[PDB]
Amino acid sequence: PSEAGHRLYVKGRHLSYQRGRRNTHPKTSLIKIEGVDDTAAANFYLGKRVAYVYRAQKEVRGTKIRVIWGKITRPHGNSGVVRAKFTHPLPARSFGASVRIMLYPSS
Amino acid sequence: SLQPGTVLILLAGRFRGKRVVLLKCLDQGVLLVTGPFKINGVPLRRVNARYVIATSVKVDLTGVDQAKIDEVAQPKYFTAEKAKEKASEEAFFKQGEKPQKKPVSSTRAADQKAIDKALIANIKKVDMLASYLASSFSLRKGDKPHLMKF
Amino acid sequence: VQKKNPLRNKQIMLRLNPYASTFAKEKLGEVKAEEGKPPKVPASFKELLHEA
Amino acid sequence: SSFESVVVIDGKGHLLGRLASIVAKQLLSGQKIVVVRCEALNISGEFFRAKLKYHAYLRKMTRYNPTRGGPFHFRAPSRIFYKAVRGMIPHKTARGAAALERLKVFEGVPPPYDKKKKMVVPQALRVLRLQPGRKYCTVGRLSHEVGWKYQDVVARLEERRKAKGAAYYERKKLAARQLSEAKKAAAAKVDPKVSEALAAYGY
Amino acid sequence: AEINVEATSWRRVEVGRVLKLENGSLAAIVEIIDHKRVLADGPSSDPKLATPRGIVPLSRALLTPIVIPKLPRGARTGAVKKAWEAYGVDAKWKETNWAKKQLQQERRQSLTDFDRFKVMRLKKQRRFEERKALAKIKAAA
Amino acid sequence: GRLQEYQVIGRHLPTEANPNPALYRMRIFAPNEVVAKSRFWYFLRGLKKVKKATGEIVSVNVISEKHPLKVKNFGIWLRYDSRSGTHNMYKEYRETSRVAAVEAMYADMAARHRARFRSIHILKVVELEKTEDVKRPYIKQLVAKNLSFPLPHRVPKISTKKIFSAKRPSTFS
RNA sequence: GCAUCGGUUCUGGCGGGGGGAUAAAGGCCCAGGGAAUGUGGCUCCUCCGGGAGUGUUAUAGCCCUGGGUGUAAUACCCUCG
RNA sequence: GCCAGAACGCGACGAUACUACCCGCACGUUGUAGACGUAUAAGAAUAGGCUCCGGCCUCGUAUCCUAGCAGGCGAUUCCUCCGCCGGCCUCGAAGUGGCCGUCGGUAAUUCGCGUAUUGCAAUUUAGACACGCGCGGGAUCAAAUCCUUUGCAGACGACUUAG
Ligand SMILES: [K+]
Ligand SMILES: [K+]
Ligand SMILES: [K+]
Ligand SMILES: [K+]
Ligand SMILES: [K+]
Ligand SMILES: [K+]
Ligand SMILES: [Mg+2]
Ligand SMILES: [Mg+2]
Ligand SMILES: [Mg+2]
Ligand SMILES: [Mg+2]
Repeated sequence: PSEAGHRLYVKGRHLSYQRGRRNTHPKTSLIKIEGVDDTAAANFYLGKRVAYVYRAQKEVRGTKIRVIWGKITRPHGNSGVVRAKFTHPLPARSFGASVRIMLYPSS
Repeated sequence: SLQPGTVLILLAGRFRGKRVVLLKCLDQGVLLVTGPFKINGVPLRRVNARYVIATSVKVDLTGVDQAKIDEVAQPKYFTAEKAKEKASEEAFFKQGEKPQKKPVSSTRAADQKAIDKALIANIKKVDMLASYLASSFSLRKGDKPHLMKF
Repeated sequence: VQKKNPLRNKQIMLRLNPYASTFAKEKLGEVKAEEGKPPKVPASFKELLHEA
Repeated sequence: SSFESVVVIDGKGHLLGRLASIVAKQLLSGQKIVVVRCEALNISGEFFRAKLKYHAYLRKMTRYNPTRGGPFHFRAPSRIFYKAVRGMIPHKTARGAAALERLKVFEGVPPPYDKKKKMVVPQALRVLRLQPGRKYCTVGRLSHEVGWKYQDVVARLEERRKAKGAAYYERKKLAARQLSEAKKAAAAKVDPKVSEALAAYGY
Repeated sequence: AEINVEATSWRRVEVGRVLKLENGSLAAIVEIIDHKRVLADGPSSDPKLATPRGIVPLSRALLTPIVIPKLPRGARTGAVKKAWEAYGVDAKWKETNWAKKQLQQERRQSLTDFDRFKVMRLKKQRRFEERKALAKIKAAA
Repeated sequence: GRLQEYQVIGRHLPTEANPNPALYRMRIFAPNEVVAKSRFWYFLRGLKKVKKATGEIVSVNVISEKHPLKVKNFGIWLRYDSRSGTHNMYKEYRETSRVAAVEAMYADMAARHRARFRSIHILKVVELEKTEDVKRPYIKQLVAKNLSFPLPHRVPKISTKKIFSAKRPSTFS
């Protein structure tokens, strides 16, 4: 019975902040989206919502899981990387962790 | 692409992943849809057009009266009894025990059958369409939403 | 209290230049050239061009 | 691009430096890598030039005490490859240390990683990068001549595992021959119209 | 005297060879410029297979197995078009495996969500018959 | 699309002792007309006693190739400066236009003799009408009869973003 | 969270107008002139696939010079939405 | 060959009291540089190869799997696919796979009942390893240091011995 999964988002990875060679700006992050490899493909995802979910120690209001919400703003480079802004900047220990790219604001 | 009779994919909420049928467009981005309730268990309810993907399949609406849809689309159809139906949950369970289902009102139960009677008949005339509306949508590997036709 | 840009806001353009509406309506930016069969280069302009 | 649980790379025929830079970037992104057959890697240029390079490396050592601080010269083919990767990573940071924890390197193909799929990095393949007529060497030969002791043990073990693979390949060929026969017998049996609908869809 | 040689056998660039370009178009070689560039044109009636007259870099082309016989060197568009249709280049190109692969790829990319559901169900019905036949032959060993 | 050939006609300013001065014409290869005129005064300063402050430009026109679809052989005469002394050369090219021939020449001189654009004078560009006028052996092999050749060891074109292939690529395309 | 607007900015697509050899080419048609990395024929050498002569369109074709369709199309530069 | 032996490198073996050990079950008072279909085993050449021997190769742009209350309860219907156990073989590079049997589940076809109210979105609290706790069953009854002593040893510790 129903040997299928339940996935409605696209996978992504947190790479780093916006930076120069020796200066870094945490207010913006760079995200790699799986499967997109050029600027034209990345134009589809402008404006979507991004979620970063993780675990904590204690329960607050019925759970031990927390979220930080954000959105995609503009492309980056020539190879499909994009920029994003979150409500709070990401913790920077998560360089290499995974995020969820929604489809909420559609067409 | 939002015209009555088109098949929609729901992206969020309780019924995420379900395929429903669009009936009418409301004022400020809201939509009116139905399952139908006897095919996938989704009743008449409102959704926001942002959280929806519109496919390229249309179903016929020759049998629906188009006259009862209008009072379903009235402003206070879904509210104006919510403030009293929500007292049941607090009256027990969270304070006492033994939860029980909230009853469905007679008018909302009756309106569901009236609208969906002719709609199901039209659906049955296209093969595999009934089963398609019964199942749910999900992403496998190698699926790229920026290339998928829908 | 706030400067607004004509070429983006049409109401501001009409405030400063009342002839703007007529210019658009009569399509003064798409006027065609006068009729007439044109002559050809006089066979020595071409000789000098490829001379060397 | 694709996200995997682990990628296993067959090291035969890859250029040492180019494979090293691609592997380093994957680790910093958050991908786990395993490299096998490190003795079959390649280096461009004649062998004599590679030997002179290592000898210059060997001459460097701490003067006042050779047991601390000094460059420690590892000889195995997998440790030569590991050194190249570590130079392209900020290994003195906590982030850099975590990245190196996602890599494994081996000589030969140890039993965990046979019976498994081995990929290839075409941006670093020798037959696709080097102009025909130029010269190259193998890391396995360089390691043998600077003090690596287990060249023949690995050579004998590799022969055994290839002999087992020949038996496995024999069974795999039989299965394909039967499956093709089953599809032929079942095709003209039943499907009156499913065949044409699938053909129109491209399947 | 017995001689047994096993080596490669490539397709040659020559006057009359038909090339395939990046965007599925076709062209015929009329003149050789260098070891890297060629003058070519394709006068085809099908708008998806026709290309203008010009120079093509060989790094962006593939050699098809079709060669027009006795195409004069440096022939103009009128002469090429006559020889193109007399030989039947369009019909010959449709029978190659390269064309069929392209057609199959086009069909799969044009599938809608409803089509994807139906192709899954149709494959299962064919798969059911496959498993029954495979079990029978394997049981008989 | 880097260079075009222009026609430039110039004149000394008319004076009372010489109304109606003589007219001079030159053919200039340049990326645009702003540097076409600057190049004109440079060459005329070296031949006649005229300047830009004592003259004027009469006409500028673009010369287009008459048959940019026919394969031709060209010959070029030039004069250039090395790190010590100046020399004359004669080279040959095979393409479909005069502009294409000059662009190939500029790249060729930079590669083989390290000569910059600022140290080259073009003397003459001539299309060789007869196949007997070909002198350089690297052109003669291209005008041979019944030419044909294969292309061995061709590397297939693979997208950069696709790392981790699952098969060994071939080179027999 | 959504809808309708204001300020700034990044990025896609579509409809017209003008210029130059009133683009240069090019297809089709008319008239004249040439040759070779010489098509068909004719001759000789090998039957062992072919090669070598001869000469100007034939059973392929190519290059120059004028003219018509033609105020043809397209590229490039500028410009109104 | 010869000297040292990583005090955060590894292997084999002996005896293991204190519920320290083994098995089964049920929980979370917990941790993890970061599950969400975490699915894919020939070797070799690249100026050559694969094969069912008919043919085939730019291209993983592939193949497998994928519907049902986060996936119910019945029927029609089918002999496919999956899993826990047990028995035989097999596996040594850092030890794995195959065959058989019982049992449990199972849309390839076609239906009948149930789904609402989470109120127009808010992580889809779902995986795998570790650790802790509580039961119910089994198995087991050990050593080291101080102390006295030796001089093949020694600044003191340590070391070779005996009780
Ligand atoms: K139902
Ligand atoms: K715009
Ligand atoms: K014009
Ligand atoms: K014409
Ligand atoms: K002849
Ligand atoms: K059901
Ligand atoms: Mg705005
Ligand atoms: Mg004209
Ligand atoms: Mg025109
Ligand atoms: Mg030790």
